[PDB]
Amino acid sequence: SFPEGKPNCLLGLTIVFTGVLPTLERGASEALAKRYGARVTKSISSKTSVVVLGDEAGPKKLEKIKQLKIKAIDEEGFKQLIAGMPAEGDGEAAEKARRKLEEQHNIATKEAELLVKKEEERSKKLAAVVREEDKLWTVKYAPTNLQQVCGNKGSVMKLKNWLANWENSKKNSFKHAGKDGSGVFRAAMLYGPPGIGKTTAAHLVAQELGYDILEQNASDVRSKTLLNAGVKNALDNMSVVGYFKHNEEAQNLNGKHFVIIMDEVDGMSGGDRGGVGQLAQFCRKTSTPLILICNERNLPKMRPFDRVCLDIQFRRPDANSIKSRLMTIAIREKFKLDPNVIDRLIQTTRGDIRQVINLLSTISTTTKTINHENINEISKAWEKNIALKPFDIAHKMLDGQIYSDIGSRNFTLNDKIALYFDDFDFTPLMIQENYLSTRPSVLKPGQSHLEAVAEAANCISLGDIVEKKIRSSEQLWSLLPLHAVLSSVYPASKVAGHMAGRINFTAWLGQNSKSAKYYRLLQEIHYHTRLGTSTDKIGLRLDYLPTFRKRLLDPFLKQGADAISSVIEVMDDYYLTKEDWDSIMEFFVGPDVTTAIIKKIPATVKSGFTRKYN
Amino acid sequence: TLSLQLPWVEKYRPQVLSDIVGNKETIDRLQQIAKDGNMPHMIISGMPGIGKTTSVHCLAHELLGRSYADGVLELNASDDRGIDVVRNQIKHFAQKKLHLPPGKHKIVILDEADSMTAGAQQALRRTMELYSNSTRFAFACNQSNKIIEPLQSRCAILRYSKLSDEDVLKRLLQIIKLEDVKYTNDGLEAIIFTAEGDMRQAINNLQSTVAGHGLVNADNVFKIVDSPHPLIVKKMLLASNLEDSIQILRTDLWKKGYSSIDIVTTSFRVTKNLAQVKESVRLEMIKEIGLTHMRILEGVGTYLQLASMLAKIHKLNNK
Amino acid sequence: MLEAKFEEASLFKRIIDGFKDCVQLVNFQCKEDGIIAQAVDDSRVLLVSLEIGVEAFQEYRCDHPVTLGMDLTSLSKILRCGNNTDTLTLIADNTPDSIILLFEDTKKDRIAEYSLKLMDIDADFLKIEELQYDSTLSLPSSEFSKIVRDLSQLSDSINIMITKETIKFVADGDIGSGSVIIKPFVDMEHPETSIKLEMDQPVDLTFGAKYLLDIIKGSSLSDRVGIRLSSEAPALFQFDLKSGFLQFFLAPKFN
Amino acid sequence: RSKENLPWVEKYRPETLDEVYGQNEVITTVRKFVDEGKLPHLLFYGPPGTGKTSTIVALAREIYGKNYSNMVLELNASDDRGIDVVRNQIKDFASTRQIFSKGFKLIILDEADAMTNAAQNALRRVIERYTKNTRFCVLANYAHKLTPALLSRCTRFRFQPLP
DNA sequence: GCAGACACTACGAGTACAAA
DNA sequence: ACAGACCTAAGTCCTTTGTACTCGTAGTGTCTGC
DNA sequence: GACTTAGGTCTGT
Ligand SMILES: Nc1ncnc2c1ncn2[C@@H]1O[C@H](COP(=O)(O)OP(=O)(O)OP(O)(O)=S)[C@@H](O)[C@H]1O
Ligand SMILES: Nc1ncnc2c1ncn2[C@@H]1O[C@H](COP(=O)(O)OP(=O)(O)OP(O)(O)=S)[C@@H](O)[C@H]1O
Ligand SMILES: Nc1ncnc2c1ncn2[C@@H]1O[C@H](COP(=O)(O)OP(=O)(O)OP(O)(O)=S)[C@@H](O)[C@H]1O
Ligand SMILES: [Mg+2]
Ligand SMILES: [Mg+2]
Ligand SMILES: [Mg+2]
Repeated sequence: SFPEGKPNCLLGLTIVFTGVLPTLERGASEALAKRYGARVTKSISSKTSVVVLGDEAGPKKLEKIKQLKIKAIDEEGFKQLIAGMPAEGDGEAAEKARRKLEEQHNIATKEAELLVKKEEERSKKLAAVVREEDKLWTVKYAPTNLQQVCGNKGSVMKLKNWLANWENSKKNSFKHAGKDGSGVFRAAMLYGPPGIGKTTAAHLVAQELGYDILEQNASDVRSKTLLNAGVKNALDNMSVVGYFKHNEEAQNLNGKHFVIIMDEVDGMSGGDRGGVGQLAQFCRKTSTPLILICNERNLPKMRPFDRVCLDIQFRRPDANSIKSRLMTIAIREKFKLDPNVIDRLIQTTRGDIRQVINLLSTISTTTKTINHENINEISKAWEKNIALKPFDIAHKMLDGQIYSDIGSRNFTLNDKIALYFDDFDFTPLMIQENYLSTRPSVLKPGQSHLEAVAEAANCISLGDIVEKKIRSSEQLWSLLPLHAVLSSVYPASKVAGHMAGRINFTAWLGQNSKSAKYYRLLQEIHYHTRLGTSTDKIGLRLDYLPTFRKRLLDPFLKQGADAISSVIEVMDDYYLTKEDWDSIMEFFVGPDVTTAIIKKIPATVKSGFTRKYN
Repeated sequence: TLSLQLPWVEKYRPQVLSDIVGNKETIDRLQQIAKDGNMPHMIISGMPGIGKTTSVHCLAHELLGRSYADGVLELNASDDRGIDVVRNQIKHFAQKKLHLPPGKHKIVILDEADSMTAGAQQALRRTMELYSNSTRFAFACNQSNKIIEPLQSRCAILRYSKLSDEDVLKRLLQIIKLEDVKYTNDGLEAIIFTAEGDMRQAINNLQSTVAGHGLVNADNVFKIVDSPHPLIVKKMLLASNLEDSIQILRTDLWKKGYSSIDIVTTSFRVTKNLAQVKESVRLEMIKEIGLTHMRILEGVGTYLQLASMLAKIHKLNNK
Repeated sequence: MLEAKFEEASLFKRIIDGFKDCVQLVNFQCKEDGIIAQAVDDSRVLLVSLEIGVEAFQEYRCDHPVTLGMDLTSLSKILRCGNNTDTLTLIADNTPDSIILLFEDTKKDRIAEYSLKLMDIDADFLKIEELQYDSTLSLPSSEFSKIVRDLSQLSDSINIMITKETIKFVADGDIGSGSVIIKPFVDMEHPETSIKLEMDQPVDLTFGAKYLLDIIKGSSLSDRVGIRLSSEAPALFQFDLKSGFLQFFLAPKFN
Repeated sequence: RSKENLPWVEKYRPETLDEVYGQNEVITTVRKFVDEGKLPHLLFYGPPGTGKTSTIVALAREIYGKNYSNMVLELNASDDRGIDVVRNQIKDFASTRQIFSKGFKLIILDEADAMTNAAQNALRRVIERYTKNTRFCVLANYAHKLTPALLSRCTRFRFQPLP
């Protein structure tokens, strides 16, 4: 199919594969472009050298192309483009990329030579306990200082600054925030995807700043009693191992004090009895720095930590930062790695430097050259299967490409059921919320958007029936696959297409909580009025409350401050309270909404009313 | 009688890594780690009976030599694998001192690791890293999704695949030669077909056929092992005429004793796994079988409801 | 190798029971002088040092110096197995992977060999240097245990202020507060009940309660406690043995 | 009583393998298995009242004799389907020897289709580890409830509706 | 006889439920 | 140096039930010491 | 072909 080209032929060219290509999928086109050194970006821009679109382009991206005047080609044009251009990209943009590649290779070689020198020094010391070969590639190449961490440079700088002026903030009693603003908080959290060096960064910053590190695995120790004893006693005591560790030398005054680096804080037990909420009480009073670390910060059990900590989000490092590190480890370990593969490896692993390290360690045992020939199989065997966020499930579920004839073969129906089963508590709600905000692209001939929407709504009603049968006293969970199809897959297939606006979260939860609160309030008022009123709960709201308004709020609107007594009388005729009055006035809808009216009665009448009732 | 012979599944279990037939690349990599040493943390995932426990045990034995008694720790789903075992048993085993060959390390084999509690899995995260210099953890599980992502990050992910018919035929031929069993090519082919890549089921069915009837023939194998239920379900679903499908349901399924719940569930699975039928038609037939499944689970399980389900499916196919 | 024979096995059992609820893992370095071992607490707030000399053992032989990394709870379990009057012989082979405790009774022919697997502990041999102590006190062990246990109920802090010829312990808690004051008295008729004071400089120091009950748990080792107090330095709590001691280095609260 | 004051369903319960009719294939194959001693892990799946419990009880009677109620672990999986049973009763029974006479051990799990997924995931290795001394029998009306793993370690016999 | 001291059993809150 | 310009990594974001399982807290009974 | 928010890195003025 695609003709072969000279190595790094497409170097220095920014190519965006917007259009659908008959022969190659988007991933295949990206791979065949990155094999030759091309740069692929998701946004068409001024610096975009070439846009590849055979057909089926997007109107927004098309408008961007028209405004920016970017040259465009088709798939056959791309095939012609691959072969023609010379090796290594000539053009100045190609020369810049050549210089960058050479510089990265030189840095890798220099650091590999440095590692060889360190190994020789260690061998000389040993001649004069665990052998370095026995160590894993993850630990033998662990960063020894902040200057070797990959990505999140701002995050490590912020942590270093916070821990550095923590002493000054303590002198200021934490009331003053400072220039950076991190000094107000007494504890700091590092949260992000696994394996991006949160623990490494914390250990190294605490080492450089001279404090004595105390590490506690919060998953191992999560009970309230053990947590209390251990770290409550540790929060305000000195370090004996630190006092005896050469306090006589005056360089490090922080050597006595503690930095408690708590790992796997996401593994704490939940609830008031659980220790996840108790540790916030700890951070609310600390004489030593606290560095909590968690993977899933946006987790309900972790709500109490929100306001008592400095939240620091560690993000997945971009491939460019990690290329240099992988090049040093590859030059040292005598396995050939070409840079063009590196990016996809990171995309295979989703920004987990640890798993890329282990991937290279495992694969290099047999295959000594990781190149463009075997990268596809490596990705297909080592790809991370991570449960998508509900927003991503909604995006893929309401996607036209998924339910097309060609897309169905790539993503089978079983895969759509798996997408539902990733999160079985929210996808039915997300689809219900965002099945009517999409421009459809799978409308059958003779069907409008409204017909597909109505069919989808009928299917959601049937899925709600299935869910109730699933989630009731019968507990027919064997219908869970069926609830997969009726609630999520079928309506989305009916209204599949492009996303018109944004993907909103399920509004059902908030309005359901509001309805529960209003039902509770209505129960209180109804049981207060029961001794006089011969009604049920619903009848009161339907009939009496509209009449009760005319006898409660309207006299305040019309006759004036002398209505209080009369109002009080009818109040005392049904055992109403001031809270009862405020609740009744909050039940009306549409034309009779009282929120603006209660603002327009003068404050004198309100104060007199409360005073008279009291 | 008082004593029983070993099943050929356990008697002929591979004791060296070379005997394992399928998934050649992973097995060769495990042999290279076996020779060189320094085995990283690993998670072995796949389908039942493709040699996951056997692979890890061959690797552990070959690595640890005579030190398998002390350096290797079994933990199975049959044992208590809560957070307690991580705190008390796993941590103490990993802290233990033991002098080993220069490259090899102590090995923790956690079989059926998919059933480990979330608390135990989270607690294992730091025991994995702190004591990695001395101990290397190995997990074997059917589903890799059940193991938390932080644990998945620290280990090499090896995914095993279903065994091709050729490898099953080779292993069965070897067992045939060692045990001097009389066979026919049709019987062996039927055994592979019924096994569907599950080598454990292949060996078990072969041994059962030999014991019950004495000759591995197509007739004997099909007598002792039924033809797959999903195949007759698929044939019933994809029938051209309603009467033909009704005949299949009556004779092959209802009269042979298959329960209505089984037919409906297998119909749903065959429908969702079918490829020739277009996705829209598959979804609508899935809806009809879902209605029928609800009716069956509500206590109304009869031939009439299944027949109505097939009639609806044929109406859907007939436009 | 190593072959160290105790006179009596109850001594080792009590020694291990003394400091097993504060630290879980230890390193016993067996030198020609005896068995020296320090353990840093998990909280890194207390340090335990133990020395048992050759005079303690009936027959101690060591060929090459070794360290035995051990778990205190497992050793306590093993020591609970032996009888009170048995002679416990610790025997270790070259490249030790386990220590073979050997309980034996001369009256009968009963022999009990328990092999305790050796734990691999990697920790530094932190150097210990004495300093001039502002206050050195010698008190009865049972008395001190009682004040510590009584005051620990009210609060988690124990404030020892040694004013002129006075030692007062104070605890301030959410519900109630307590104060116990001791005067120094020396009794010729019973030396054990005597209270001994040396005060170069008066001291006031607050110490954590939990570590303090962990310290008082060693009361069985010796009749008298030795408390060395300096304002900016960790406090020493010593329970003296016939050929050694159980030194506890404790860190006070910030003040 | 004298087994005469019992319902005809119970009083006419088969007591020997020769009094079970209809499933001649299964009965003959199992009889040959037990005679040659190569009895695998059995899974009798079929409709109600087709004679699975009677078949396995008569098999235990034939293999062990009259005192089969003390030397076979018969567990009603409906009454106890927890993983605790797998850890405590099933595994201790499989591991130990026999208090009455020498021989292998049989565990008859009745209505195992009610067994919880955790219990079956625990039993899928209890079955494998102690295959030297014990064998497992699984009785089922519905095979969809049972885990796929437990359906690969047991030789399957289908009980046809009675002709 | 009388009081703690671990160790077993009872109670209570949190979480996941499928398919391959 | 500084805002802009590319490019990419990320966040929007909480409902019951029936029964089994687990884990930490609270309660109980029983053994040892004085 | 989803919105806003945000980080890291370059070049130009
Ligand atoms: N940014 C990085 N640069 C270099 N090496 C890294 C980086 N991130 C992770 N590593 C490697 O991965 C190892 C483990 O890093 P960790 O700090 O433990 O990751 P993590 O973010 O704590 O993930 P967890 O433990 O699942 S929350 C380190 O010792 C390094 O070898
Ligand atoms: N690749 C293979 N080569 C040879 N025998 C095999 C192979 N795969 C399975 N077997 C046979 O099947 C038996 C069971 O193997 P296991 O590895 O224990 O199964 P598994 O793959 O671990 O799946 P489980 O046990 O259900 S989690 C072995 O003892 C062999 O007899
Ligand atoms: N094949 C048979 N031969 C003779 N009597 C039989 C046969 N099958 C069933 N019966 C009679 O029916 C009764 C019930 O048999 P069971 O074996 O208990 O039924 P089952 O096969 O276990 O089905 P279940 O209990 O619903 S799973 C027996 O006690 C006999 O009286
Ligand atoms: Mg970490
Ligand atoms: Mg297995
Ligand atoms: Mg029965």
